[PDB]
Amino acid sequence: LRQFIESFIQERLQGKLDKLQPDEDDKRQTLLATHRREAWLADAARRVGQLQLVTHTLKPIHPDARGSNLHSLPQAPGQPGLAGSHELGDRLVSDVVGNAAALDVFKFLSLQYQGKNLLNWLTEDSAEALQALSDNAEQAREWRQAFIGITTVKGAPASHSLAKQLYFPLPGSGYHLLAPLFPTSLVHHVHALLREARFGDAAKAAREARSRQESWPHGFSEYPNLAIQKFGGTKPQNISQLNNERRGENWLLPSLPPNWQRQNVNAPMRHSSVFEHDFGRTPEVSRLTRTLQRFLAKTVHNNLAIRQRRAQLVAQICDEALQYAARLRELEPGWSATPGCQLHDAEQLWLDPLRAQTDETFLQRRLRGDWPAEVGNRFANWLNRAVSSDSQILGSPEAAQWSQELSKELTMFKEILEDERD
Amino acid sequence: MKVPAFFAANILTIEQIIEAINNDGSAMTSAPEIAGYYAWDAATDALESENDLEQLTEDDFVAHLEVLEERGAKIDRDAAIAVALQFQAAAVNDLHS
Amino acid sequence: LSTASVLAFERKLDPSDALMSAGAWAQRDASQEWPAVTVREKSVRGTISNRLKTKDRDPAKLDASIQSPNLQTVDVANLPSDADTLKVRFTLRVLGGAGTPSACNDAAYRDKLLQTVATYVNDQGFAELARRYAHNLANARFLWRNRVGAEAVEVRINHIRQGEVARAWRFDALAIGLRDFKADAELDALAELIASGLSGSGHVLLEVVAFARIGDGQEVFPSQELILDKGDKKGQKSKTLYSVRDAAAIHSQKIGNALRTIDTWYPDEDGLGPIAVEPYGSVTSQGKAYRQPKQKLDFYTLLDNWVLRDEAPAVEQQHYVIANLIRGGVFGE
Amino acid sequence: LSTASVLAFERKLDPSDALMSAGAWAQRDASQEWPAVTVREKSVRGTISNRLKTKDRDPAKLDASIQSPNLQTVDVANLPSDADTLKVRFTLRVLGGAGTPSACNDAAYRDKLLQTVATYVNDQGFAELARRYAHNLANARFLWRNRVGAEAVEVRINHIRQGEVARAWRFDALAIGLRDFKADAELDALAELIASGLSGSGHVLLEVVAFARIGDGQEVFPSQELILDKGDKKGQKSKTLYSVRDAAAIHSQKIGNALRTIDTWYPDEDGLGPIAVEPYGSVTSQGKAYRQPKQKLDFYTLLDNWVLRDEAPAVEQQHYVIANLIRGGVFGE
Amino acid sequence: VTDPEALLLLPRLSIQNANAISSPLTWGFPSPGAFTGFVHALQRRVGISLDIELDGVGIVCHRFEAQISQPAGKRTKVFNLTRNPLNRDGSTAAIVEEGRAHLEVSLLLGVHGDGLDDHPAQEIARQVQEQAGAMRLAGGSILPWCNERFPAPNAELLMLGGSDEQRRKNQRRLTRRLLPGFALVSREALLQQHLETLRTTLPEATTLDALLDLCRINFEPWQVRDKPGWLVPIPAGYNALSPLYLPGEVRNARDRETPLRFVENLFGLGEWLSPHRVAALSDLLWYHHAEPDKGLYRWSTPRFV
Repeated sequence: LRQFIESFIQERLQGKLDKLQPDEDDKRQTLLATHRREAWLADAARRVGQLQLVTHTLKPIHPDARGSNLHSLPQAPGQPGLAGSHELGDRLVSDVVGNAAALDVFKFLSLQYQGKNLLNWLTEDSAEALQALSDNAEQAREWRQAFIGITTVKGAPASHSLAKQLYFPLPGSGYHLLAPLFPTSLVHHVHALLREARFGDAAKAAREARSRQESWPHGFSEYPNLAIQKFGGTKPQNISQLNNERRGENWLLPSLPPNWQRQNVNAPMRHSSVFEHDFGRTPEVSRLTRTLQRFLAKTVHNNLAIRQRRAQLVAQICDEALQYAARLRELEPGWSATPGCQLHDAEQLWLDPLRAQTDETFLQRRLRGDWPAEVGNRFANWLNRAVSSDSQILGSPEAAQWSQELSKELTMFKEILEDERD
Repeated sequence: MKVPAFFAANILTIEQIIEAINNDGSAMTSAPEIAGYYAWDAATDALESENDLEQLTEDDFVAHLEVLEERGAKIDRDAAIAVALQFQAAAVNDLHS
Repeated sequence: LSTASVLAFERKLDPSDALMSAGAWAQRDASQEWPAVTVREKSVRGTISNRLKTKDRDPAKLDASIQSPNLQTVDVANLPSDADTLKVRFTLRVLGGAGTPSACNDAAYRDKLLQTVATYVNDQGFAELARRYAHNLANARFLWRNRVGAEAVEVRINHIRQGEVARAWRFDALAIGLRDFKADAELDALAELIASGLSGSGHVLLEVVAFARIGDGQEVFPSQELILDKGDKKGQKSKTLYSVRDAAAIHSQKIGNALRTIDTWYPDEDGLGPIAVEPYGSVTSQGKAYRQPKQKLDFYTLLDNWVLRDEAPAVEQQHYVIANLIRGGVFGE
Repeated sequence: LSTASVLAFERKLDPSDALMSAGAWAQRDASQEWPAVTVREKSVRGTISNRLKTKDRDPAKLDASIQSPNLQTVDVANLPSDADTLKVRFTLRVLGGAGTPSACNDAAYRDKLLQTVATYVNDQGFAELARRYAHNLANARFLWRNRVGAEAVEVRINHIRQGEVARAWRFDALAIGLRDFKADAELDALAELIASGLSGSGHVLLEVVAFARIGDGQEVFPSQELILDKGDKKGQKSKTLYSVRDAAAIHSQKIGNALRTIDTWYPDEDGLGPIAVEPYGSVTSQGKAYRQPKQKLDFYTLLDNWVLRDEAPAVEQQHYVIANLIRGGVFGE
Repeated sequence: VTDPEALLLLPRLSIQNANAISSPLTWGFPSPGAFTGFVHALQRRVGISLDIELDGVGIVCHRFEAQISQPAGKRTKVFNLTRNPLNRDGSTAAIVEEGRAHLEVSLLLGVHGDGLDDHPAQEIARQVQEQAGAMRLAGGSILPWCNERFPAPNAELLMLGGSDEQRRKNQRRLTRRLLPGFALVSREALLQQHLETLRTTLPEATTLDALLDLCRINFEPWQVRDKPGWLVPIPAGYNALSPLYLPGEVRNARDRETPLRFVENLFGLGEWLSPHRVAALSDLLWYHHAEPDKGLYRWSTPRFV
């Protein structure tokens, strides 16, 4: 293992003593090799207290805030609906924060786990070469007084003004001000997931079969709306270790409400469109109806989950029309009947502008409103048209159950529809 | 003391640094003093209390200079280190009056 | 006795986005219906006209350099071909409680600070600063490039306490000097409105609307948005513009820059005029920072003298210290 | 003692997008409300005509590909079948104050620049340049291909001091030449209008309207846009045009390219017509760059010799250095 | 988690330049901890003067406009930054990245105090909105109204008394004024459900959210895996990684009279819902709750099911 130590140093010979300068080789050819037997292992003995290994770093919050980079791991929370870096356990890539001109010391102390375990035993296996390591004999006692010290943290509880210190209120008590850190290992575990789950060996395999349509059982992922957050800017390796796949980026997961990048310039209704009457024929509704058509209503082989998922699906459409109603109601005060009316009866009565007034000359209906249900029945006549084709459902009571699904959702729909005019 | 010219321009990125030394630097500057000032600027930022500018040797100038070599950016070793020592020597005459 | 290791201040004079819409001059009175200036894409082919290296500029590859011209899809915002007046509006509010920090370690430092700020106001209120902030609402400083070359610029500063307008102001921004801070009857009526807002608590809401005769179909300048990493050199949308709800608009931090361009107390040169109030007072257009620590006119160097060791600066420099407390900031150890 | 690392000049002579609309000739005041020239599509299939690469020069290789078609959709803009006249309308706004950069690092370089520019102005005004820009409004140089093959071109130039019109100009654009720079009293009366606007003395806003008899149902040419190279089968679209509100339009900088075609001061051969004022003054169609930096006549060599080390260029060449400050640019990259 | 007496409504709060990073992993709509800390700032400023308890908060989010752009050829979307003032030497400034999003939310509240019996209903709603105008919600400003003056007034429903008919017709009046939005709740039980479902392998809790921020195009035994709702990742709270310090032994604190722990974030699951889906609107509230003995500092919607 001494030879395995020194072959690493033979690489450190060959990595550094490679381009001999013809002017200053007198130290570079001669002195640079002489320390590399034992004194280089004593050169790094004074070079332990200049680097630290951290699970959590502070510098991504602001790249100059001097803080306390830490290494501890969370406990189990207790409610298993949560998720943090306590789920990792063994796969911990603790990115060392420190000077770039000394990180080979951490590459040197990586030689504990390489092959043999030897992690917690920097206190034994001292003198000899093969089964021990021959970090040499008399100096195998004051080196371990130093080289263990990179594993522990520098002991100072400190923060900075640029470190996002947050109050948190207590049950019937004062405040703990919480300083959240940046979980580097939890981020780097997701880069190990997302680079694999997008494009790898098996990920490209199922993608190539899309043209082939030859389904061996293996799913492939797809992650829309990822966000790139960069750190360090023009200088990424001056902060925590940003690797060759995490090159100063964080893939961020989207957390967005469904009314994102919607139709901001709201297109009006009452035109020659044959669909846009009572349900909002939009690409967010057309993708929803085909789910009910192509399965879960036509392909029925169960009463537990099949009958269940038909119930909330029309409860979506009962409220999606209400979403469609209020967007058409809001930000359109100048709605009227005169542009393009051929079959749009009572659409002036239901999705009206309230105007804080009535506008009527040869008519009384505009002053008030009672039972706007015929457009809801036409919506209910659309819900019978919403399912495409199913001929084997009429003899079964499934369409009779679906008629009850049609009936129990209009009953909610009519009562909601009252107070816009009642 | 000493000021650059390709820097203090429009806001740069790492990919726009690498394309400069892949050329002969840029207009009004040179590929030595771009990678040299970058190696000095990356070294001078990492200090703890910034009262230790005298602790900046030649070795940590190289360690930041090799970051560009990891991603393209064929540089000159002897030129960029000498430029990085110019800004370092300029950053101590102001410290002593 | 010592500096507080954490100091932070919220900003007062909190503006909003500056939406744009175009219409006809003398139709300003019914300008609640003007259609918004939209952001339009266009392609543009240029040639290379930068400086060249000495390794370059041989006549062989220069002619080959213009054989492959650069192409790019830029964004432009223009008036319609019949309109001639840009309307830019925003809702500035004036919060108040100026000298109160938002975070501070040492309570002994904090009470020493609150006695120092109340020493200022009792000696002289915010009316010196609020006369100066009123000019940047009077002249159209918040129209950065939109002001240049206009026929007439008119600013209509209303006031809001309810749906009813309390008091309306009218101005001519071109007659009001861009470099001078001269008082007036209407300005001092608006100045003491601001100084009453900054002193007491509770916000004093405003509504500033600006008009400018530009031309028919001419170009306006919304704030250019900062794309960090543009992608491949095929699409390559250079010069993206800021737009909110399909209306070309100016960033709030650009409007908020122009309200506080009142540093008339330089050590070196006041020939550039009143520029922005900054700690280590810097100008992005000039490319270098005035008020250096080699001078004794920092924000930090003036603050700890005037707070800890009671070295009060010049009375003019006392106005500079309060103005950084109005814009906010996160301070050191 | 050295050039700044940031030099940026806001452009002067800022035109709008030229709108095209069509009608009949001998309509003077009826030309206010023409129908606009719209952009429409058509199918286009035309066989192989490119130079083969000497590998594809087999009879079996052409005949396999001379049969394989290349169905493409293009955009075209045509006049109506009862209209022979194209009206092209835009607005030009002369700003003035050409010497001042919008941003500069070295104030000593800035003050040296502002004295060197002011050395030009008091010796001789803008009236040499302003006479040359007035001709490019007079003849329809901004009609690039639409001018070629016309009966007669009539250019009407209004000056709108307010919403009303101060003075109207009328020109026969074919009687006024395209290469030489003639002399006329009406051209002078528009020359010192621009000279009064380039010097910042007054305010210049212009309305430029160009009529051109082409023929019934003929083709006009808006500025072509950029298509995205896509690997789509069954053909694609191969030419897109420019229209702001379904009305075929010329870009703003295509007009501005044609206004500054005043440069008759080459090293090589001045008897070839003027071209656009550019640093390393180059023609995209000709494919070569006139005024090579191997000669000491480009903008960057003439500038710093006349600014930093203070030898004047020829007065014949001083107009080119000032004309790059009127177009603006991004100098000192 | 106390059952609210009243339900104060902040009608349409337009929010300029809010934060959008919200966690180290989940970009988008800002954290629900920002909303629960906002109501505690109103309880700091107003609720001790009107003698009321402002604890719960609902999230409606009528409009979300982020300042993002995808670059040319990519499919991921990067952020829009802003300039900063220059350095001491005036060379340039360092780049920090901050997400930025315009926002239009509505906030249900919960009231417990005796000030309902003392002050009238309009006096409660007037003192809150006049305070909440000059404040910040997610690190960004709050904007007033102009040019149509419709959505300005508040609402308040004393949902403690009355028969179940008198609640339910009155409850349908708030769902009118909350209709263009999408209500937000936490689903802590579905994440516990699918971990116990995925036991063919030995996965983790963090490996489940990656299978819920999904387009799992499943190959045929082609097809796309179904979603029972608009499931989305949220930050659930905090989890401490340090022992609990004395107030005066951590350098560079905010104040030197409160204890400190260094924490992580803590990721959970959330679903966006229409307001007519939920039966009782008091189930919609977000309550911060924490046991300080161990390191949990979380927030959730309890009593939801």
